[PDB]
Amino acid sequence: KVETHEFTAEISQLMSLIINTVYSNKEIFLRELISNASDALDKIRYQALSDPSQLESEPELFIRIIPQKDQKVLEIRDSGIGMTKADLVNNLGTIAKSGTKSFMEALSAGADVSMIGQFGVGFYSLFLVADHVQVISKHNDDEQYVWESNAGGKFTVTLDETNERLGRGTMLRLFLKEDQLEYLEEKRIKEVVKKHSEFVAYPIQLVVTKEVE
Ligand SMILES: CCNC(=O)c1cc2c(-c3cc(OCCN4CCCC4)c(Cl)cc3Cl)nc(N)nc2s1
Repeated sequence: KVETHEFTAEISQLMSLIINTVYSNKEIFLRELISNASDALDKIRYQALSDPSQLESEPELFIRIIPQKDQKVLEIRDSGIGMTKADLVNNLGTIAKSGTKSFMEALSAGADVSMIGQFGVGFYSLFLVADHVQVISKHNDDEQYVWESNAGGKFTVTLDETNERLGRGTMLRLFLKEDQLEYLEEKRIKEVVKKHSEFVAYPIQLVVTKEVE
């Protein structure tokens, strides 16, 4: 059951700008997504202070990076508060019009792409390294859904009947560009995490697949 929706024009504009920029420090995308994951974890932790039962859907609080070399996909999963179906339509491709507009003005004046997070739209930095993204999300008291975009003007939201269950949280599935496959490598991922994400309150877990020999 696939619903199609249109991006707020300014958000479409930003995605095209980012997916085409030739910027040289693309590794900062990972800091931005980890930062979004930390913030989502802050929110479920806030609710859990009043109501500890909110954690029961996924009791471990974590950020997990899962390279899928077979698929040329990098996944970033958290057990944060997550997003309902309405959130996915709204937060993504509607809200943040204001931040996208200001960021684009700053870019024209010379701003570093790396200050995207200061306008609240660092999520879209993923298009530095990916040409296609799926956002899978599960909020307490709603079903699991998949939001999907290819940096054009349309996105879809679907009940998720094909991915592992998240329990609670969000998983971004980045379909990496052919020149950015370095971010599937354990050594590269560790470098970037250690450089740019030292002060994160939650464990950052790296899933690595090794042959037994
Ligand atoms: C509905 C309550 N939960 C949320 O809004 C969440 C938003 C996210 C996000 C997120 C945040 C995002 O925005 C960051 C916050 N800014 C948005 C507007 C100003 C602040 C964007 Cl544009 C996209 C996404 Cl997928 N990422 C992740 N990993 N988890 C959550 S949970």
